[PDB]
Amino acid sequence: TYDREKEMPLLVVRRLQAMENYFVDSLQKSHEYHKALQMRNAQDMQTFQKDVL
Amino acid sequence: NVAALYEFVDGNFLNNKRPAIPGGAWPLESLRRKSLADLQQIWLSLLKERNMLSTIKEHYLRHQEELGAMPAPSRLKMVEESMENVKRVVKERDAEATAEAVRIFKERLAKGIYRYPPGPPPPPGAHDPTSTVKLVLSRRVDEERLRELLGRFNVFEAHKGIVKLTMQLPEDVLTQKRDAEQLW
Amino acid sequence: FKQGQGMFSHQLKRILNKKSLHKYNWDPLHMYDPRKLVHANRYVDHDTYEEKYDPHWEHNAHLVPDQQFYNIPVPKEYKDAYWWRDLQARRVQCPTEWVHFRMHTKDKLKYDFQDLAFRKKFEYSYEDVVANAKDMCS
Amino acid sequence: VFHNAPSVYPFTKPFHDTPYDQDRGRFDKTKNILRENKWPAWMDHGADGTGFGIGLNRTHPLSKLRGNLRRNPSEIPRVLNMMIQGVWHKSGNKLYFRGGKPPNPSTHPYLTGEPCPVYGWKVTDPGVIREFNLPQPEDKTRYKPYVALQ
Amino acid sequence: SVLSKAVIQLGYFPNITTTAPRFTKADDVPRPVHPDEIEGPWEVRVTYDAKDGLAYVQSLSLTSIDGAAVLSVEEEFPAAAQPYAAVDPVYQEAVRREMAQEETLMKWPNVPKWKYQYDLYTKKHLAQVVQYNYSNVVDYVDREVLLTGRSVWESPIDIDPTCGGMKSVPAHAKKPKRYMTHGLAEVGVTDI
Amino acid sequence: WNPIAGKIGLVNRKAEEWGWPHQRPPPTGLRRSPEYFPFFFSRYFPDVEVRLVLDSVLNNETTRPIFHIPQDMSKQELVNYLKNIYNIDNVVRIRVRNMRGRRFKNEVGEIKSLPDYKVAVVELDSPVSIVFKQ
Amino acid sequence: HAFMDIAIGSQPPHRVTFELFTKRCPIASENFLKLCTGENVLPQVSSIDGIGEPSFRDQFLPQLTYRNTTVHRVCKGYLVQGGDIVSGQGTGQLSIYGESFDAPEEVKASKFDRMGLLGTAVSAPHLNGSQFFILTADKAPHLNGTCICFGRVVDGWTVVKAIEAIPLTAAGEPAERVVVVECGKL
Amino acid sequence: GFTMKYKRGTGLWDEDHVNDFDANKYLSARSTMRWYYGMERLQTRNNMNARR
Amino acid sequence: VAPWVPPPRHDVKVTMPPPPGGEVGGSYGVSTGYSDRLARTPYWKRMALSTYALRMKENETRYPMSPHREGEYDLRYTVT
Amino acid sequence: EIPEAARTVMRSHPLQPQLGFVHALPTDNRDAVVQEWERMHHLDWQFGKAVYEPRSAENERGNLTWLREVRHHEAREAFQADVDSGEARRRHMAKIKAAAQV
Repeated sequence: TYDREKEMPLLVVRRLQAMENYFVDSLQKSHEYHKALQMRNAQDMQTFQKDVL
Repeated sequence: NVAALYEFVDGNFLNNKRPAIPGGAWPLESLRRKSLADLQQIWLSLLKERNMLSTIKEHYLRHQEELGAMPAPSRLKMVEESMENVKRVVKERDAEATAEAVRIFKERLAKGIYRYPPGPPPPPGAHDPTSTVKLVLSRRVDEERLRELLGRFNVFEAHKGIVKLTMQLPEDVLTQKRDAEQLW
Repeated sequence: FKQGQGMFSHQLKRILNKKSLHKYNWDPLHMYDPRKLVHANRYVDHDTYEEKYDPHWEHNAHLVPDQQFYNIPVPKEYKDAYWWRDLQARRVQCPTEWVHFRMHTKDKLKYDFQDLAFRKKFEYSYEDVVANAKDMCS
Repeated sequence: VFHNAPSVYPFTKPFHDTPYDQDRGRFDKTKNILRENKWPAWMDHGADGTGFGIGLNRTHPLSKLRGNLRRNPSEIPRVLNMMIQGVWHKSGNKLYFRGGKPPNPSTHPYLTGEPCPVYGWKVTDPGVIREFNLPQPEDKTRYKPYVALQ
Repeated sequence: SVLSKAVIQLGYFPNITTTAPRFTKADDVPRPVHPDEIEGPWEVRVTYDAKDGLAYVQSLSLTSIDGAAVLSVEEEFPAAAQPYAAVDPVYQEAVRREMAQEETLMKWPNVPKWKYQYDLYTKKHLAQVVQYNYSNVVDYVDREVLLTGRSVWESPIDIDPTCGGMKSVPAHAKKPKRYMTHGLAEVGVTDI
Repeated sequence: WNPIAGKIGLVNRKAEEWGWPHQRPPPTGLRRSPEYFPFFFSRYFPDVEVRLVLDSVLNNETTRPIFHIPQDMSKQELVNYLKNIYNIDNVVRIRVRNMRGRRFKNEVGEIKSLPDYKVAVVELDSPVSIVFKQ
Repeated sequence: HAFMDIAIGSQPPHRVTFELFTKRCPIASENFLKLCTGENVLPQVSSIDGIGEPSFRDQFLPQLTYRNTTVHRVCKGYLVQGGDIVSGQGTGQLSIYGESFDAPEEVKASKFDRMGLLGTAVSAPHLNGSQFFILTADKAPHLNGTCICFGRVVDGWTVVKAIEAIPLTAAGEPAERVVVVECGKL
Repeated sequence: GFTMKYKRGTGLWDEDHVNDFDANKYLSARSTMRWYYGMERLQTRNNMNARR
Repeated sequence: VAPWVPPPRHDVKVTMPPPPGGEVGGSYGVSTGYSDRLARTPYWKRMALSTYALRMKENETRYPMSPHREGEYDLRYTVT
Repeated sequence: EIPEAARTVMRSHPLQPQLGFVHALPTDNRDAVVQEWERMHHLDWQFGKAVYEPRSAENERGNLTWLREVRHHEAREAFQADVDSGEARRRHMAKIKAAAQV
């Protein structure tokens, strides 16, 4: 009764969904750490441009 | 139920029959034939026996004298050894099920279709402001001798505008050199 | 009148000889966070106010290793503050009393010993020692 | 090796005696500060007077819940003192280990949730309580435990 | 005995003759093309920090680099479809973080492949090997067959020659191939 | 129980979880997931031995049949177990001990102590019984 | 069809009419109606039984409507992304179907080749929420199998091309707050 | 230390200039096959060691 | 545990080992450098990527001095 | 707020700012009390610390790192003079004609 052409594409969904949902859980932990800096580089050419004038 | 506890205990031991030996554990080539939806239906039956044999053998254990050893004690060997068969058949499917998932997801990595602050990433060729030339030379010339010549002439930096020059040999040569090193 | 001659003092003198797990947790660079240097020397573009993609940066970048990160990239100028971690990642990851087999015998030669990385050098197999010494007809 | 401190010979050697100090080592005593412990407070001292929550709470990997069954070298000295000594609560009743057969923290069922005062437990995560959910094949295609012969 | 299986021709050192080579003199041997005499086309890949590479590098109109005689100035275009995930630190740090966890798993419990204490762990005496795996089963079957008479081959109580030591020696352990062993098992002798 | 973690026990864990020296690891996301095979071989193919003692459920009627369940089956799981596997639907109170597995000296002489278990005296509503015709 | 009014800070609303591809992609498109049509309402007060017995208290919880949302990520020359019911910063996804949803037929069969198209915003294909994005750069080949193209803006393109021209402040956000005043159906 | 290493192969046979105190009066049938095979081994065991 | 053991310091030359550490900036105490990139690539490979005019530029023996630590004697030829 | 007419100046202007250095600064993050107990006195400029207040203008006298580049700049305006006139292209086209006949 095994139907590999139908049940493996059921499983691969479950493994792949299990990774993508973690890779973006890791993309959090780096974005919550970094976007605190990218603005500190933005807030430091907002003021450079200011100081040129 | 009242009679539900009867499937804990063997029918022959209740019925004083000389119990019958098993037929045989599940063969592997006939296991992978079975889908996963029922591989557990044929699992609980292994389960509801390994309980139904253990509760008998601890009963024969409790009265070693009145009853002696457990009759047909190889049954329980042919249920555990049949459990491992189901254990290594799912482990086969959950190998390729995993390996095909890793082959996809690991080509979405380099595809870059993920991005945490949910959205479509910036276009592919926007960030790179780089141009690469495959200059092909007959003999090798030294690297820094190239960086001095083919490098830019307008930019006042030691990098001379050229990000990275790399000599390479075509694999048709890395063998055309490989054998002519052997035939030599 | 001591106390506790019983069995718990008969196990706790035998099970505690079991060697716990060792993981060479190398020192954490608290004050010099290395991963917050991916943003050093980045032309902020005056449209998106983010770092422009410098193609040169990655060449003046010195990948300082890590345990929870493969290889953190830092610009070249800030490379020397991480002088200990580049000496701890190249190290061998066990107290060298366990790998003293390599340091006193004639493995002193057959091994890379640069900053205590007791890793084997290259070594031909015996199918090759004769493949390389018969082809010469030596 | 007492002087593994920031070398400052003519100035004051900050912290010198105070709790947060250098030149005292890492795996030292005098680290009551570091009272911060991942394990919830209630399981190292009971949720109430009777020392209810006291014990060693193994936890399931998936379960976000944190239990105090550590096996780090710095934490086994207290995880044995739970299994062999047991706890004598200041209320008069002996806790987690009170009799003969010392518990096996690694064969405990997993910590299912923090205790509450009103009920017993807020079952914070049910994904740790296994609910064996195998369908019973009473519809069709009967499956004995083992197969027939040729 | 593989002493006798040897076939002797001259009896002394060059036991089996060495046939003659092809050519009379050495200078009659065909010389090949030495691998340094090849000088195959060295493809050097230059990458600028500008979009005007191909049109510039041809402005020079290279014809030699003192040995080169440049053969072709084609453009690689390896920026094709480069995902922003190649320059984004927020992304590349997610992947390079992933590499570690899947790499410390491979190397962290660094337990040697083999060491001569293993064949001291996995091996035991006969006195203990049985103690670790014994039942009365082994002598019920001795009473069993003597009467009932069912000729059995395998072992009723399954043997454990490691005496439980496999949970002190990693499962991926294997004696390395021993070279030039000091035995007579390879020289299978049948008469001495 | 020895709390101290041994090095080998982790290595012996990997080689069966995934072919350790040969097959590269599954990405840490999958390992933190209920789709990791040993979390998948558990959520769908449990491995438990809820053996029933008969000395309390024999010809003498009983409202409190006694079981043995592995040391790591809590109460509310023994409910879920009998409910969904043995159709038992009337369990108001379960009463759980923990017993040191039986010990003895085999005829050779090594102290061969069986594994430990967990007596769980369930208390069904309407009493159950077993008949034995001689 | 459906509309949406865009308020660029101190400037008036402006109708953006979306022609939802309700035919080819039902789920993600019907996810848009229910989110725009203001279909999920739960008004409650604590005094009168709001707190005591029901224990619903899910109205102190992401509300599942585009009302009063924002337009946060605006990539000039590329697109204008917006609409989130969970986090003001553009993160997190909400939907009719819980946290998110993946539709296998609806993700592979997507092609972003028209301007003004309207797609979903994903952290990954398995994740689709309220977050949509209106494509302003004409072609999008790198967006083929990533997300779903459940419709296109049918008119009122003036704003999605006037939103795009709004400057980015330091924060990578538009200098002036683009607010989605009131949505509905057409 | 210094152990006349310039004499290892410079003998006329294989059993010479190899200090082997472990001898016996009567080396038997297979103790002689073990011996002759032994001298050459630690003569080729040494060489390919020193070649690798 | 070392994921991504770093590469040797000054491995930039195609057919000779990288100069020893310390001389490049690293830990002293070892004389002979070695880089597993170089020792693994078979000989013909190392002879492919290089022409004779080049090896004579990286064979180059700066005998007492050190080519890198300008002014100090090469630390693979000192007593230690 | 910046204008537009001046904005296009700082864009097309050759010399642009690197502008990421603030992060290289060393962190002193710990309990605020244990961090500030140490500054019980002027432990501020002491032992390789520095109260980094963001500076917008620099003293030009004796400032090595300032003269170290104002010459490097005046060595960039001088090299830039060639590319203006075209003696760079010549002196660069003289290499390839030195490196062709050989």
